[PDB]
Amino acid sequence: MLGILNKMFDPTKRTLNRYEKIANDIDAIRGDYENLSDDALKHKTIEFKERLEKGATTDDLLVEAFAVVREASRRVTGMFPFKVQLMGGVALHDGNIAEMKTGEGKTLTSTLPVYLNALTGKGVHVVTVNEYLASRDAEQMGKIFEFLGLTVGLNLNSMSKDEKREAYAADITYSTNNELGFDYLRDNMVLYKEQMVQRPLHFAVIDQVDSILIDEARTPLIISGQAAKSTKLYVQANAFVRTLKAEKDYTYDIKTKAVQLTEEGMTKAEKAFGIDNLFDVKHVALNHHINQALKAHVAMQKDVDYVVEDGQVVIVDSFTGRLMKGRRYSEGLHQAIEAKEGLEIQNESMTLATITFQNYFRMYEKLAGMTGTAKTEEEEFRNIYNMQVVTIPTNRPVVRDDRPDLIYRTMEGKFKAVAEDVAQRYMTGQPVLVGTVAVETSELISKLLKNKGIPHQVLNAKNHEREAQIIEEAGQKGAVTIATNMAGRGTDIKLGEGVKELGGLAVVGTERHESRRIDNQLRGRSGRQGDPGITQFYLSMEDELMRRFGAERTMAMLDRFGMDDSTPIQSKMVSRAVESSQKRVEGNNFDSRKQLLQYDDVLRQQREVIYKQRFEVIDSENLREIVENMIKSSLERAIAAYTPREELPEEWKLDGLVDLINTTYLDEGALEKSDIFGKEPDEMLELIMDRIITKYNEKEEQFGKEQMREFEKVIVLRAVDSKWMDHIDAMDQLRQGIHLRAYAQTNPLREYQMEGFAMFEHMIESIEDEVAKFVMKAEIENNLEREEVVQGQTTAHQPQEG
Amino acid sequence: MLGILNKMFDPTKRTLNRYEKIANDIDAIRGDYENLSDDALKHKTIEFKERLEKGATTDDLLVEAFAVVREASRRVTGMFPFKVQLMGGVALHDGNIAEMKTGEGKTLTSTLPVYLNALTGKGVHVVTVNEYLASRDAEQMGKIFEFLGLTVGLNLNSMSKDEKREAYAADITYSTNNELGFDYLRDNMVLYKEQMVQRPLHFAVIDQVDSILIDEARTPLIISGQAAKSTKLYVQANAFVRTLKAEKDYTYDIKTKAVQLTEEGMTKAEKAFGIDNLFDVKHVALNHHINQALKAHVAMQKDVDYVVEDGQVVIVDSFTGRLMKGRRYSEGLHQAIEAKEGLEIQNESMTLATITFQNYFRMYEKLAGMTGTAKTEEEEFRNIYNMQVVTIPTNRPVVRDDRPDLIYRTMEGKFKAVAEDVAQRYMTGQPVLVGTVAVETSELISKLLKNKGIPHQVLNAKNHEREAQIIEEAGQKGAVTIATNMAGRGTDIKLGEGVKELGGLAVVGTERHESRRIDNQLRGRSGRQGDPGITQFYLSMEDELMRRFGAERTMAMLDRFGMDDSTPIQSKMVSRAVESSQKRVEGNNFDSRKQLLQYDDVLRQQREVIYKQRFEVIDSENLREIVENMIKSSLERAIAAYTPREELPEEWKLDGLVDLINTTYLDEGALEKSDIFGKEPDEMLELIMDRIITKYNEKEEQFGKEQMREFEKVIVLRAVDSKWMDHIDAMDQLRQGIHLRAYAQTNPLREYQMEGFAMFEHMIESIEDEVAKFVMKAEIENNLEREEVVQGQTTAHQPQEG
Repeated sequence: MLGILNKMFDPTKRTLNRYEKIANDIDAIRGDYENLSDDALKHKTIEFKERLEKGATTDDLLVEAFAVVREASRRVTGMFPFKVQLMGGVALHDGNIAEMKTGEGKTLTSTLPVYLNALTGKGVHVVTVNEYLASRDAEQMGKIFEFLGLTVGLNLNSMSKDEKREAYAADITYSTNNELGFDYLRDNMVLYKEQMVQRPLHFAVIDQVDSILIDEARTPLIISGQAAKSTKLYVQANAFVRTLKAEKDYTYDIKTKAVQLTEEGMTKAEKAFGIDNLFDVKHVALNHHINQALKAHVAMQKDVDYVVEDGQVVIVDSFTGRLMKGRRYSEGLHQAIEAKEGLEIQNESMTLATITFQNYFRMYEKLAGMTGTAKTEEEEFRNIYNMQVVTIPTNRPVVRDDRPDLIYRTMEGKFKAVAEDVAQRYMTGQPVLVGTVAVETSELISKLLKNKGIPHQVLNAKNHEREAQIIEEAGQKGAVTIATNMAGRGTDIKLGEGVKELGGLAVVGTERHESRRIDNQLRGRSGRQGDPGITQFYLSMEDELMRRFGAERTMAMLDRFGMDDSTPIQSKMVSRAVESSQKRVEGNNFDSRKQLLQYDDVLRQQREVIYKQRFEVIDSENLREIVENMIKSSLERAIAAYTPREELPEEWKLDGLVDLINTTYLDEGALEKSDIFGKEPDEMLELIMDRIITKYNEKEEQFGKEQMREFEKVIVLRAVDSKWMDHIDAMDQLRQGIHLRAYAQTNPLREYQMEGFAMFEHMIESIEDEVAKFVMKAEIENNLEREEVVQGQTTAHQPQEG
Repeated sequence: MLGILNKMFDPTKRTLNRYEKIANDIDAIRGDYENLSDDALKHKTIEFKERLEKGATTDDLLVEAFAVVREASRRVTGMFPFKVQLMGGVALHDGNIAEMKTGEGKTLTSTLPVYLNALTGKGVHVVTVNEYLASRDAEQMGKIFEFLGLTVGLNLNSMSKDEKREAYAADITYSTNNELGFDYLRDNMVLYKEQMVQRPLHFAVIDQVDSILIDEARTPLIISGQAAKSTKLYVQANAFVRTLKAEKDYTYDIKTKAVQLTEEGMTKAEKAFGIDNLFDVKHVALNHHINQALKAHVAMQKDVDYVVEDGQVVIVDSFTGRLMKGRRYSEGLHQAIEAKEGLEIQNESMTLATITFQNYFRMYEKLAGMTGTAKTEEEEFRNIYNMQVVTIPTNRPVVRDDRPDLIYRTMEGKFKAVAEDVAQRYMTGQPVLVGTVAVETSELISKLLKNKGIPHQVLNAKNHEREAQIIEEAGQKGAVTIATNMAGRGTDIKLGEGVKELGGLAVVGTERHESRRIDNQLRGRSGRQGDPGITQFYLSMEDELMRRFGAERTMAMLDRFGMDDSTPIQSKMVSRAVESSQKRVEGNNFDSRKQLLQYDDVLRQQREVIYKQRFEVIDSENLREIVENMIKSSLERAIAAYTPREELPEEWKLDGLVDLINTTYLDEGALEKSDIFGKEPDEMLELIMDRIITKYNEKEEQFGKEQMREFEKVIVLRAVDSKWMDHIDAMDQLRQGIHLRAYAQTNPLREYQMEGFAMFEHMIESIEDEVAKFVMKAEIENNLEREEVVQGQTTAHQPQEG
């Protein structure tokens, strides 16, 4: 765009001057492989690998790497990529959104960077919108990879707990946006390291970037499993404890705990009727379920800590004592009070793990994608994925008829014109693609021409193979196809035999979409490789989008000027209007996702903290450093809670502390006032620990030298997992709670952060506390297997919208 | 923080393990300079410079560079920096916020990175909050720089249109956050290249980063000058034109122009009474002022293009024909209609240039800052300045009494306790710093102890030197200082002779602030270098912050428990509450600034486009490539507007186009229908240009071979500037307009973007159009000097708040 306003195309100009050159270097060395045996070529792949760990960077081999591919494809598929293709390739390697007009060869272009990167067995994921496309792709573009001697694994949800590891092992993997996503999640529920399917996320290449990264990313991904019909044992806990109140179950107010060790009259009473002798196994199920109820009676008082109404037990802040915005007590204490207050114990289906697509594709060390429409939603990327959109030239200059919209006053009147258009287009033998927006509108224009005497076929998503198949012959002489919302993305329409002369593929848009791209993709279904074609979008004045944009004035002045009598009518101050209005829709959808990501952004600061810590455990040589560290961690909090800010120097309730450490870490009569009397908190913490460790040793010596590990791993998993799943649900709960009652000075997103982080902190401290206890007071029996933390059926799904 | 929740300190841990090591390498080579002549040392600075353009990177010389400085300071000031200091230095070089507890030696620490970076004469700005501090600093820490043989220039608004260039020339400059900001702006009003004071912004080092980058950055910086009392000639235009309607002033509807060339009966009529013969000089003032009025009558119709009310002439959209959100017609056409419609021609004081601090400090290739409090507003940085906050250790471990807040029921009751505290603190001879929040509160506690019989002194910002001076002796035995809001930032309080034993500096906070930092800075005024001290914040239940946080419940339960009888009272569920509430305030202020920056972010995409283009002109060898390019640019729009989308192939209103190009680019009878008849838009544009250039040549040949340049530069500046200032005001206007009437589907910030960019586009096209015309139809006379674009007085200022 010549003129002062040209400094905007500058950020991409120097980048296009580059890529165009790089592409010249590849075509410059097209001899080094032109006449060379398959063997040596195939061996070039290794010469490369060898050069890599020998100092060279992936970039250093780009020119050649590509060259070899460009060559290999001519052999495998008879296709020698065009400079543009080579250009798109480089872009993809640089980690950008390569926008190449729908009709070039992205599936091929992708081979270049996916290869140059895959040359280090670190993993390369090529993600597609659906399993079919992803399948087909892998097979066809695979031969190229296999030829250069590279393993290519496919990844579908139908593959086994064994197949998928292999598929992910290959140095080049094919999958869908969901599969890769859900796996990441299932990989963090794993009880045994080897159950993890994925490898560390390296480099991703997204085909149809818009669909996957934007559209399909409006809602989050999540796994969950209903809660057992066990609304039987919760009350039992309440009924049991409702008859224990005494100093036979020691309470606590400095640390607010209803511990249980020297409460033998209780730990024995707990055994009213169950496997009394055994602890470890069904004690983690009871204790963790009983204490939460015990604390519901002795610790949590009624109209002071929480409030009750004809709804659920609402919480109450200390300061302004205001009613919390839909929040519950974690670790499963909330529904323990519901038993206490009798109120209906609301049992639901809690969440297990979750992440936003936005956050997923940000994990891979490097990310990139290809499509023919990105500029539309260009700032979305740069902002959320720090990716730039580089628009790559077209193999051959475009000479297609992008006819201006034709506005109509009568809705059911325009269709008569559209239906007629296809009619004559057809009669001349020229092909036609009538794009619609809704099924109701596509079937209407369907029967609308049935009575017109024209053969046709609608596009249903019965299976993308079925759609794809139709599209194939969508450029032949009798062509008349009805595509709902672009039923075939990947499968490109090849002009029919003779169509070149009759004119081209006449694509006619029924209505107009909300975002320019969805119809820019349609409008682009013609003009492949300089092919001649005609696109025309018909637009009504009753079109739901007109009513959505508030174009009532324009609807008036149009009836005030006897216009509704002259069927067709073109106008700038209406088409340049329907676009500016679309931008507003595109600007809102972006605000949404940006609003969505920010909330998840809180979880993603939490997930990693638990995931790295969970994985670290799942896969570890020695686990004592972990477990111990957590203990000393739970001990500081304990000691510290008994030594507030100079409240009576050596006159703290020391005699009490000893009673806590004894019946929580050591044994009924271990620590003595004397052992603490006089030393500062620093010394104390160290001292109390020295006996915790010297005691911890007896465990490795007594019950097992290495059987200990398997003993630790189970309690740290049945803990970390038990709580986490609970917390993840609490977050995916209060997020919607706050949305309502919220007239606080700050904004809701902030409170989420605020209160959220606090919650996250209570769980961590809880995780530690529980861990520190069992590793000590829990003696091993027979069954020493890491036990799951959720009953049977667990589902994988992504919300439709909301 | 030992425990599972330790993975949060990991991002900074590996970074601190590093810097701590780097510091060891410097102290490792402390011999290479320990016993070495001043000459060789001073020469080391050059050995370095020599190594740089010889391949070495700034980092490569870090260890040594620092070493030399560490050494040089021991010589200059007798101070040999501590490892921590060396550590802070590295941080600052890496482009981070070095948070070093208030009391270390940042002003010294800064020397290290400011030196290592300044070793390439690219410029290094060390910005301070006020001119004094910035002054003092430069002098004292300058000796170190001068010693190593480096020029240090100071920068105050009191320096001349010549002094400041020098000051900026030095390889290490000292200034204030405003000076540097305002200069950048004045540097883009410059008519003659050499009037620019600054050099390309290289590396900045901000002392008191919070103050400058955050606080002082809540409001934007801006320059503006009232409009002439010339509400006399606007109406004259209206009165003049109101008697011309005819085909003697050719109108246009395809391009909507009221051009003037072949309108001799008009260009002569224009000369009713003024320097008739002369054009160029007062014609740019008239024509640009007359046509806007002429177009107000012939082109802009009344109740269709714009609406009129008892207010200003509101605009009206084409589509929904809704009332624009406070917008005006740029280039000065808006108030031309006010003449036409008689409505009061609202004359104000328009803006000239403007930028947000946020956007300023982002320009420097690298940025960094130092302070003793950053973690508080930590995410602010990482988010807006992509800077990390690295908390640097303390030279010596801190052993100071951070006593817990003391809540009081009676407001005027707590002061009696506070006033008494200082009283006994004083009587023992120990020093005391009573920090307040408002002047009214500081003077109260002032007279409150006057009647108590205690000597003291309040802190007024009469001049930071006066404040600083007081602070100096604020650690002596009779010390009793009243600081409003930290009257002395830089000047640190050195413990008095003997105070070490009496205890230390007892800092007592009157009230509590909104953001924890402002009082974390206060609380930090003690404990310098492990010094012993006591800090105590007194807090009332009537404290304006309590009322601001909504702590009424807590106010109740406190009177419902006979507490208001026991004067002092400490509590967690109140102090840990006043903090969480403060975070909410800090989270809002951030949202504000983030909201502010985003709006400016639109301008900063516009400023650079005009600034680079303006500077490019201001400083150029040949200007024909520019001017021509703009012409061909204004020509495409012209030709194009006459050749719409296939509207009658060769049957465009061709005969009309010729009439346009003739009386707008060439001459009354130049272009012919024949010359265009048959060729496509591509050919036409090229053809029409070929005569525009071959004609353009006659200008260089006729009036001047190089006098042309000075002819171009004036019209391109009196254009680009005239419009820009107008546009910048329009933006700084409609921003507030939209804020009200706005129930559109999209959010206001979006509309700003939307409509803004559109406006920006009309100005650019206008800039070009005007330029293209004058370069042709304007003949040179005598005065060929670049003329200013604003009358006299122009002010520099930053809004208090809003």
